[PDB]
Amino acid sequence: IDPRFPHHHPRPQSFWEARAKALESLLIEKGHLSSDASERVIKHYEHELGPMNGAKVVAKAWTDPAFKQRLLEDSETVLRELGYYGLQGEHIRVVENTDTVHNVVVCTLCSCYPWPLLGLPPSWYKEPAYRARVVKEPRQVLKEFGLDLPDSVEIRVWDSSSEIRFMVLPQRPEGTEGMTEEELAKLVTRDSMIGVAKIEPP
Amino acid sequence: IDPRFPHHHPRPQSFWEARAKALESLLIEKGHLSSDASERVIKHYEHELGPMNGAKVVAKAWTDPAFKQRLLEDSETVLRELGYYGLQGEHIRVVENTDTVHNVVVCTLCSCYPWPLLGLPPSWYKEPAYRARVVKEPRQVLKEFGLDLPDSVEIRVWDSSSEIRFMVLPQRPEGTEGMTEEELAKLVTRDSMIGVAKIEPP
Amino acid sequence: MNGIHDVGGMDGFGKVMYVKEEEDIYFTHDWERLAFGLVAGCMAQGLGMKAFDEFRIGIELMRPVDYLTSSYYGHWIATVAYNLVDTGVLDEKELDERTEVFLKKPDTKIPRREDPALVKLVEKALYDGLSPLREISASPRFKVGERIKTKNIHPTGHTRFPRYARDKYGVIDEVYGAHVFPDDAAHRKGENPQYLYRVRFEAEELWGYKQKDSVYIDLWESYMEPV
Amino acid sequence: MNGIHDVGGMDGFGKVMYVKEEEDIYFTHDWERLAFGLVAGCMAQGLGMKAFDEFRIGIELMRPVDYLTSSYYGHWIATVAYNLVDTGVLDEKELDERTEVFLKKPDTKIPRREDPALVKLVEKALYDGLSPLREISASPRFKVGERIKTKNIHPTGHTRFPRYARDKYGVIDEVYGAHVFPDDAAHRKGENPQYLYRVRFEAEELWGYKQKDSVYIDLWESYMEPV
Ligand SMILES: [Cl-]
Ligand SMILES: [Cl-]
Ligand SMILES: [Co+2]
Ligand SMILES: [Co+2]
Ligand SMILES: [Mg+2]
Ligand SMILES: [Mg+2]
Repeated sequence: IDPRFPHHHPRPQSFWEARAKALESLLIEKGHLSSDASERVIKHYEHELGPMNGAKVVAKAWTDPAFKQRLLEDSETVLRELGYYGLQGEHIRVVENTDTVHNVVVCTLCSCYPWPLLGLPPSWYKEPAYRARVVKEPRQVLKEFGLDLPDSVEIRVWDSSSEIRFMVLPQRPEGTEGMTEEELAKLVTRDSMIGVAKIEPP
Repeated sequence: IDPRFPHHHPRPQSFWEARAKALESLLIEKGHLSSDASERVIKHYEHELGPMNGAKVVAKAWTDPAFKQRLLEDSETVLRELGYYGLQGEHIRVVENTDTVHNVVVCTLCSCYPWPLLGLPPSWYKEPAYRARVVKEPRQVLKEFGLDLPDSVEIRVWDSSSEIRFMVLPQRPEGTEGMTEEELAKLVTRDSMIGVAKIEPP
Repeated sequence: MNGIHDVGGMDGFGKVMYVKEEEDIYFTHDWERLAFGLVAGCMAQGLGMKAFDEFRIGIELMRPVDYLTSSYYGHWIATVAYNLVDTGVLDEKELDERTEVFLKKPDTKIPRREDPALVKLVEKALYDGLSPLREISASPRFKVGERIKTKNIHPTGHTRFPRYARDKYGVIDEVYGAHVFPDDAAHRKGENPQYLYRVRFEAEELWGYKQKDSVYIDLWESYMEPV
Repeated sequence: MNGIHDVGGMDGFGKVMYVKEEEDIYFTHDWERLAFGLVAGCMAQGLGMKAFDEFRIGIELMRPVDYLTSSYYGHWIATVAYNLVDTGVLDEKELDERTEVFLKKPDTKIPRREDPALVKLVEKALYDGLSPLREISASPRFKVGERIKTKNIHPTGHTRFPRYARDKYGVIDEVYGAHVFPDDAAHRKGENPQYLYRVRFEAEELWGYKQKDSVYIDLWESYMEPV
């Protein structure tokens, strides 16, 4: 390494792995962490939470108009009542897609995403391409995902710059007549609750 | 490489070296370049040009007031007359340091620097730290180089956003009485002609 | 801070690497799982970080070259490290020595320890969360429908005021309440809660692009002025 | 383009690695010397690039992760490659094959060839240069001492309008003349020369920092409006 240019040399991913183990070991040795505390967290975020929670919310809104209206009038109260509340989901707002309004959510500054409702964010949601571009050329970005909106549909991008979090309520597609709530929930994709896709008729 | 994350993996410097040789070989084979053309260029930029040209200009300005006045009134004509002209030095402007005005030059967008007069830019001049910071906190940046200006000295930073180029004329220090022009030129540092240092009394 | 993290409106990052959701796996390496446990585990006990503000600034302080190459949970390891060392929970040399140990012998075993009471404690953060909503005695400066101009400010510390939204006209969409103020809390200076607003900005104003796009951004009161 | 190259006013890049000038060596590897020969050599013959505009955009199009790690003459190799392929001087597969050849056998010898007439040709560029100054029939829109407001525009192609100077009041310092316009020339669309100005901007306006600093920036006419 030429010492004029230390900044051209990134830490290898082996470094971060090593550092992760060192912090885990020191914290356990000093009584600040435990094997089971680490595992409880991992279990919660890799297995317990996920986009099925939001899918259930969406299916309920589609099947129960009084619930949908309550959810849109005061989502934080409603979502808390259902139990979808917790770390990084203390204040969750629901934004409704309509025929002429399409909502797309981003964390330009990092990765902010409502874990208690939707689980962990997509890989791409956290990476610079989506974060940089969606606020400026959302139509181009949406086309990459296969959503090509007409010029007359307004796009609202929601940048998660505070602890307030946003979930998109996508519209129920055609072709779903007489499906049950449970059946409707299985159609709700994670990507639809971010706003990068509409829901396909089944 | 996880294909979700190709952007986390830089080309190794071995790649750029390889690519350099491939371009050189293909261009020579196709009749677009030659061994001696490449060497002529290398000789010009590594050996023929350098900050001694500007040092000579500065020493002349210090020793000849009529020349200094001409240089400041129309530097492009004067510099061309002296022979300091060429690629990336077709339009060179000289900016005078005075007791209450200090000039510092940058290319925020890249590296622009007047090769015919000053030779190749410093390593640091081309790198992001200097480029990012000098336009916003020039006093902090200058302190890193050991120049700590009082609050009442105005700083003018010149961002080389066009093909116009800038050279700083530093003031002659104390302690130089009766030195010759040639002796004065040896005191002129490259860094003084960028504006990151004043000239020390000898 | 006007750092590499603040990417909104930048060009050159390329196409979005779409993956179907069922193929978009969460973790590929165990150290990534460890990172999650480390952040939640420390934050649940107020160690190095009482909430997310301190967590975020440690990421924003990364070398830009590291921020772009570490991978996502690399950022989490970077901030855990940063904040534990900064608060004196961990000694920097002790942590560097131990990193080197695991670097050279990546099969070194991590000590085991069972602490159910700590598990309970961590469960509390998971389910109770860390709401930044506070009450303050002052009244909001701004009201819904008001047209404001965001400030041209350049905090060198943490801020949630993205550069693309600076010195822009917008329209107050909602007055949330007063929330812990990140620019202070990130640097351990007090919750100092300030009114938080949702603000709508038109494409034409942000980018000069006349078209049917808008961005809604949550901004603290001090990021803005009345017109 | 609002890319990684446009760093003015960014935070987080760290300290300036000062080196005494006599210790600040120009080249540490022969491929860096080759890069210099490649850029001057091609440009002298109008190959891939007629001047610096095309050269600069090829650098700005680099992957941000490459821009920050390649080292300086890495950028020059990137732009040479880019522009030769884009203009059809070099085939992309042919160039990738040959790169791979030299990657696997870095002792492969480069073919030699002597062409004194090409040396002459290259000497001409070195000494005659590539002045972008042109004459146009229009008159300047702006005059020395005039207060202007720079535009809020976001070209996705090459521009010389740095982001930190956008939507800012400044004062015309000098009317240079009309210069080849980079935003067009970089993309091979014609010299289309436009009046070029030097413009002074106050720290208070750029940064909100009340202090005795200013920045002088050369801006083409189309980057600005009258007040
Ligand atoms: Cl929808
Ligand atoms: Cl001086
Ligand atoms: Co985030
Ligand atoms: Co430059
Ligand atoms: Mg928010
Ligand atoms: Mg210039």
